[PDB]
Amino acid sequence: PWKVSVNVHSFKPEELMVKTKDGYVEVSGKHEEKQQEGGIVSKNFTKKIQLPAEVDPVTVTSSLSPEGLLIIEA
Amino acid sequence: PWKVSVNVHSFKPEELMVKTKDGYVEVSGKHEEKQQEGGIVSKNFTKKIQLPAEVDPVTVTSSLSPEGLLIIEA
Repeated sequence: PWKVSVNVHSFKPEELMVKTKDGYVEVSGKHEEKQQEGGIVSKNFTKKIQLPAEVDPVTVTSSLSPEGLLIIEA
Repeated sequence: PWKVSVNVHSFKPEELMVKTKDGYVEVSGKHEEKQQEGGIVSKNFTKKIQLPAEVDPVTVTSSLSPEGLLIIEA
C-alpha cells in the first residue's frame, strides 16, 4: 500500500491536526507554554503531502503507530 | 551562559532562518521539493524563543554546533 510515516518528534498527539482537500493532506502541530523566565514559548510545524493522482478527493486514512508516528495513507 | 539548542531534524542549514526583534527570537525552516508522483512536497517549522528579560533588543548570537544543532544564546 501507499503510506507516509510522519515523525512528529516532541509534539503531543493532542496537538496534531490533519487537513485534507483536493488530493492534498496537510499535517501540522501546535504547542505553546509559559516560560516566564524565557525559553521556547511556542512551536509549530507543517507538512504538505501530495496524494497519488488516482485517489478521490477527501479520501484519506490517518492513525498513530505504536511508536507514535502519524501514518498517512490513501 | 544562557543557551537554547534547537534540533532542526532533516532541515538543511541553508533552509533555516533566524529572526529577532524586541526580546524574541524566532527560528524557522522551509523545505520544498518535486515528488511528481506524490509524497511530502513541502514542510516547515517555527519556534518562538523568549529571551531573558534583561537582554537588550536585537542582541542575540546564533551558530551551528558540530552535530548540526542551532545554538541560540544571548
